[PDB]
Amino acid sequence: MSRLDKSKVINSALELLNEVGIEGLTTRKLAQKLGVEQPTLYWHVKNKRALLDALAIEMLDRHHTHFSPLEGESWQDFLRNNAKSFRNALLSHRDGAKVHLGTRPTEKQYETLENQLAFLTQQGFSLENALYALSAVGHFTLGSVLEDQEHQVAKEERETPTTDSMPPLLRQAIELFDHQGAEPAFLHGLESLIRGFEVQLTALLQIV
Amino acid sequence: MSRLDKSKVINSALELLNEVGIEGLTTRKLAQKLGVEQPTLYWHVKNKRALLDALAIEMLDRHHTHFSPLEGESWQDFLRNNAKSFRNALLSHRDGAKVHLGTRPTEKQYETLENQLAFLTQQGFSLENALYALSAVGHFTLGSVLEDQEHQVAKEERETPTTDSMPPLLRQAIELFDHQGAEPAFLHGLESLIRGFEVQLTALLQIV
Amino acid sequence: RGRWQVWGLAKRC
Amino acid sequence: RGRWQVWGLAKRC
Repeated sequence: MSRLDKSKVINSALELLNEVGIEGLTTRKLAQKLGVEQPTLYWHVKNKRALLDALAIEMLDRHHTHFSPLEGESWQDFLRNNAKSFRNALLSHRDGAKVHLGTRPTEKQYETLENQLAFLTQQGFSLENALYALSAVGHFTLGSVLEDQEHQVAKEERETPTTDSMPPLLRQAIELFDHQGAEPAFLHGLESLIRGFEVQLTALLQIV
Repeated sequence: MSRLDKSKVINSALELLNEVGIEGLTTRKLAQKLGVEQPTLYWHVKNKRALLDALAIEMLDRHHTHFSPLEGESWQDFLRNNAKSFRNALLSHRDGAKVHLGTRPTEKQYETLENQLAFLTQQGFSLENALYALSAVGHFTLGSVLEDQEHQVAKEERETPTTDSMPPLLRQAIELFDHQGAEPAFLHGLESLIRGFEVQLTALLQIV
Repeated sequence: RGRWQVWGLAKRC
Repeated sequence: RGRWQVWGLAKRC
């Protein structure tokens, strides 16, 4: 209970998560890793679900640090930096995005939602459009990360066809994604969404 | 083996999937539902993983019917209709999107990828931008559906705070999403992405 | 219905 | 690395 300080159980869980993925993670494997009996760990942590909720929240604490607008930030810059920040959280551990999936939102998060809307609307968005914008940026980001993370968890047993059986376009696509990874695609898409809203908001009174 | 025709095992699995979700789905529960011994079912279906691959593909066969460009369709219309179609597939069964997650792509799908690129590039996209566009529309769509589907699988035990403890913006947001559901947000975001690429492609030789 | 959408959004903050 | 991205994209067809 130094061994079982909340912050040490959290760190152990994170390291386990990286070792075995969300699949493998069990309260049992945590008990062995910490070197304690299962009922001792059960006093602190009821089940796999309660443990994930804590992992989800921790990841967001450490890394999702741009969750509100900086003093006189434009809404475009805010949306962009908030999406990047949320993404750094999801990526910070193996299966980050699945861990995040289905965990309840905390009270401070609701409050943050509220401010995020106050801000956007004070920049001239209708409430409808503010919600559509935060929603789209979030889906896009979440979707980016599940795919990227599904890769190296499917990397183990399955494999791709060899690079040289491919039709020639697909073959240049491999070269290209080899060189850049996935960050540039994410950034490009983020930037297209934000541009598309910009054309949206410039609509204001009429047709586009 | 009328009871165990491939198409009857598939339909049974789909119905089971709706009853218990991806979590609950086991080859064992399938054996009981079909009324056969587990080793008889095991002759046809090796494991949970092989079964999901078949469910993923079936869903896409039945519903993802707009996977290539219609005779003289514009690329905007194509992107839009393809995203909608992929989405109808994911939504067609409980946990559709998770089922889809990690399943290998079939040979015809690679071939379809290739045509989709041939088309976009023949409409004046660079190969880089064609890939960024298909990628963003896909992430966004996948992300939309996991969230929408996570809801009614978390609906069971957990509940939201009551509508009347909310700050007033959040409270109008509830009204609004009550009335429209989630389709309109998806359509709006799809349409913003596509607009954002449009500003992209109009760049062509210069700065935007 | 509406309560769950706002739940989704609040989750990303 | 590249092989997996195209795998992702092909999956959605």
